[PDB]
Order: sequence, then structure tokens, then C-alpha cells
Amino acid sequence: RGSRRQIQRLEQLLALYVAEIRRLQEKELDLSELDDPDSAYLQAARLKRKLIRLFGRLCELKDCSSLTGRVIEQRIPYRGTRYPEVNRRIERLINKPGPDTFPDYGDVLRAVEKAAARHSLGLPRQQLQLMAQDAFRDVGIRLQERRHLDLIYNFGCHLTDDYRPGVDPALSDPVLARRLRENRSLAMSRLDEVISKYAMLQDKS
Amino acid sequence: KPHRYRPGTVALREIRRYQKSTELLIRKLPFQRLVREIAQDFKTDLRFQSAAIAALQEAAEAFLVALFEDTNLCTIHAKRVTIFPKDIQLARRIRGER
Amino acid sequence: KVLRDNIQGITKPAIRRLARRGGVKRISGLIYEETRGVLKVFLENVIRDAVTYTEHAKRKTVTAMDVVYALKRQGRTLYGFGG
Repeated sequence: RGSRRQIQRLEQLLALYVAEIRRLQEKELDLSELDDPDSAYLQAARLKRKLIRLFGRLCELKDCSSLTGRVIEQRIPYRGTRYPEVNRRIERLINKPGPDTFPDYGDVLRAVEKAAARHSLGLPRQQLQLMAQDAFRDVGIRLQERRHLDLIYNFGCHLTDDYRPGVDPALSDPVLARRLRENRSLAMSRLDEVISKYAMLQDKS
Repeated sequence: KPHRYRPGTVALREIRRYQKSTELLIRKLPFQRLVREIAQDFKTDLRFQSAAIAALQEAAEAFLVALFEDTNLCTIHAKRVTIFPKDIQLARRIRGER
Repeated sequence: KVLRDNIQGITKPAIRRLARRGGVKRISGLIYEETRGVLKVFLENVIRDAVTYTEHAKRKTVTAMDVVYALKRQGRTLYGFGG
């Protein structure tokens, strides 16, 4: 157990950092400020970092974990093959902590081959390859799902927390809706055009 | 099961969002400068809430990453390859947005 | 014949890390400029919508809310947010 007084002071500091972050989040930046290394966006970012460090030190003082309840902390089970050795290995590979855990096909195949050669399961190469393809697919879908949820449940700030789709001004203003619709046609073409542009360049090399 | 710290002065959802902010991979200064580069083509009198720049960065990074996730998931080879533009494009046509 | 493009902007390491976060461990030369291009286009798309909302409200400031309304219209990235 940690000093109640020091916990108290550190938590007050934490609240102070929050108030200042909200203040900074509401600052309006003109074009010259967006060219500024000291802008409110960078000040706010650096403060968020300070706050996370303080939070970590508080976890240390409370003898708790460093976990915040992020969706990506949630474990994705994989039971998909008929070999539990393989299954536990794949589950292991996809539950490594952090924002960067996304295996490629080679990672999955290597995990399958490693589990097989380790446990002497005598699986030939094509059975291994097929198992790895099916598995990679399954885990791919679940990893993308977990990141999507982690994004949309963690997005924005107090200024956006009261957002709901039924309040979209476009719903009551046909002029606005028509402009947005035009915009959307353009947006789609522009994205397709940049993708296509770099493919078309890849050829010319 | 690990023990979870729950601050009295600050909700965990706030903490989660700040953490994610520290997880972004594009330097924030070049990012705001890219937003500035784009904005000056629209209107010279435009301003942005700081939080709007944050929302833009978080969404933008998720957009790019998902392009690479789709590419990854469509790439199946015994030995690793280097990802090229045509791989991006093909993956996008297969599992991506139209 | 190889040439190094000059860049003021998003550096190679960030782009390699974004690709890696996607599970892609190796990327071509054209990938870096494509990632910058694609990023610029996405941002233009979002900001074009956001500013359409900003002007509809008769403001000179793009708010976080404007950006949300715009992002919701960009397809899957923000899909489901807010319900």
C-alpha cells in the first residue's frame, strides 16, 4: 500500500494536467500557429505524455498493473485447428501486447511449423501451409475488429463526446447534403487516382 | 487477473485516449504542417481547434494502417516479398473500399 | 541511376513503422511517396467535408465536431462511432 497523502497530491496533479489539456484542446489555431513547434496541439501532446508517465508512477505506487482497459488488451482466442499445440501457439502470437501486434502470413506459417516440428506431429508441408492460411485469415479478421473497436471507443475528446449521428446538420439541410454528396464523389475519385498513379508509376520503372 | 488502478480524479476513458495519443507514429509537428499545407489551399482565414488536428491525426493513421493490413492479409507466399504499390492497389480492390 | 528524393515531411521511419503496424515488414521505394500522397488525399477529403460543415455553421474555425461529421462520411475508418 502507498502513502495516502502522496497518492492524493499526485491525483490532484493528474487532474491539473487534465484541465490544462482540455484548455489546450479548445485553442483555435490559425495557419501561422500550425507552422509553430510550440502550438497548442504540440503543447497538449507533450502534456498527455507527462500525464501518462504520472499515471504509470501512480500504478507503481498502488501496486496495480499498467493496464487502462483498452480493447486491444482483450484476448483473442484461437481454437481453429485440430491440434491444440498449434492453436495455443497462434493465440500466443496474436495476443502479444501493444499497438503493433499484427503478424504476417510468414509469422503464422512459422508458428505452425514451429509448433509442428516442436511437438513432432508429423504434418507434411501442404497440410501445414493450408492450416496456416486458414488461421491467418481468421486471426486477421479478429485483429482488425479489435483495432476498429479500440479506435471508435477511444476516439476524440470531451468536445466530441456528445456526438450522435442523428444530429448531423446534413439531415435537415438538402443544400448541405447535396454539397457533401458532390464532395464524396470527388473524394472517391481522388483516392482512386492516387492509388492508380503509384501503380502506373510502378510499371514505368 | 492483474489489479487495475482507477484514479479518483480522472476517468479511465480519458487516460486511454491520452495513451493512444502517445502511440501515434507520425511526428506531430510535420503532421500539423501537412494540415496547414492543405488548409492554405482552401481558405487563408481558416482556423482549427487543436482537438480537430488530434482527431485528424488519429483517423489518418488508422486509415493508412488499414491499407497495409488489407495488403498484408492478401499476401500469401512461402518466402517473404517486398510490398509494392500494385500490391496495395490489388488488395484494395479485393478487400478494401470502393 | 538510383536517386534520393528530397523530403520536408513524414520521414521514412514513420512510414516503415505504419506499414509494420499493418503487418507489412518490407516495402518498395515508391511506397514512401505513395503513403505521403495517399495521406495527403485522405486529409484533403476529410477537410473538404469539415470545412463544408464549418461554412454551413457560418464559422471561420473548423472544430472537432466538424471533423467528426466529415470523418463519418469517409467510409470504414470511423464507421460505428457514436452509434
